[PDB]
Amino acid sequence: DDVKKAATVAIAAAYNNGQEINGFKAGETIYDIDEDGTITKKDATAADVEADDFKGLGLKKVVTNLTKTVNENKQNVDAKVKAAESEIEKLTTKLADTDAALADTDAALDATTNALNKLGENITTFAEETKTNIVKIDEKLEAAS
Amino acid sequence: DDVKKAATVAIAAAYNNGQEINGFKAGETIYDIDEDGTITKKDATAADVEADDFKGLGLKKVVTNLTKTVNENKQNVDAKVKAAESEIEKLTTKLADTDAALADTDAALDATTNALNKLGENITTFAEETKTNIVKIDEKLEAAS
Amino acid sequence: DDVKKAATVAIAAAYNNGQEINGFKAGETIYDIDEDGTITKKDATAADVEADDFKGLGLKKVVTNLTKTVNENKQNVDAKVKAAESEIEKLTTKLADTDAALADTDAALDATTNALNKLGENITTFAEETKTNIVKIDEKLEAASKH
Ligand SMILES: [Cl-]
Repeated sequence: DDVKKAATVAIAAAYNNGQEINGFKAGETIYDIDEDGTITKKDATAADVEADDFKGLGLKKVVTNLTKTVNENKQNVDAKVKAAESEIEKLTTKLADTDAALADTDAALDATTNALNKLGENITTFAEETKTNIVKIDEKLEAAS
Repeated sequence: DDVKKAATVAIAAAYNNGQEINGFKAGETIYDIDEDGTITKKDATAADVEADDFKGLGLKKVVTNLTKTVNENKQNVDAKVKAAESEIEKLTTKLADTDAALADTDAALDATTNALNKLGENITTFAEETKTNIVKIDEKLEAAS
Repeated sequence: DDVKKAATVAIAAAYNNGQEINGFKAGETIYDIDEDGTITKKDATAADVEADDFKGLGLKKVVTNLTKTVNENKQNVDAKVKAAESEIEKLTTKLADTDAALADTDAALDATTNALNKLGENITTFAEETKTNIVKIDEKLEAASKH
């Protein structure tokens, strides 16, 4: 009967879909359904398993593992980014301390430059007044002879 | 008949696979198939739902949500990395401005050091010529008794 | 018979589940099962395909592609983070070189300030000893005048 065959194909088809969802291993019974509706009862070899889309894991196991990978990869990158941001924060505070110390260096350099200029002007005046006094003395001596 | 039984198992199995793909909720009819091929018509409890791999969501809904998570996690990290890189770009420009200001400080310090050395050489000569002149006058006075 | 119908529904249901796992395309036979258990043999249109959850790809193909996306996105971000960290490492070494050069500038500025102060102290003494000497000579001349 054609109803006997249809029930047989349906069992085999439901069985195979179940293995796609829940997986299979070497030795486990697998059914191959022909275009002619001919059902072949085989046993999954190491080849069938190794060269399967998910290597006999099944859709449920793969999706569960993928969910684990997605979350693990997010935790891992979130912590790498938090590390880099902390390094950036420490470089910012150090660069701010460097700029502050340079501003102090400039203020000290400017006070040193100004003191040098004042000393130079004070020496120039003193040298001019000394020259004038020595010249006056020489003239009093050059006259007294 | 064994064909009656086979059709019944096939319906129950196809129903069960459909729930794995499309999901189930508390109250919804669930079928438990025995190794003996005995089909039990139960009703999904809150336990069956809460302690299910995807909590009755089904493979389609989970994979759809996972695709949403993957893309959302990529947008989120891409923007955190773009933020960190902008902070790095601003630290680079500021450090380059700091090094430039320090190079100017060094040039100004070298000019101050050089002017200080020249001034020191200039007073040494003046001080030497003053000593010579005072000593000559002292001799002119010591002679004139 | 009710067993004839049950076998027919089961075939159609198993066929549909298979399409959800392995996918479909426009033209491919699709079965629509009624609540009444009435099976309708249709042909997937461009609408059925375009407005499907995974657009007829099937669960296997979507999960395989998603695995590719997850790994590609991890490789891509791992390299962007490795790039940023290398930039951070180079900024650290340059900032350390800047701080070292500033410490040298300060030491040189401190030596210049100290040499300026000593010079100012030496000129003051010389200037004081010169006034004393000119003043003594001026007195030796002023006395030698009052005769
Ligand atoms: Cl099925």
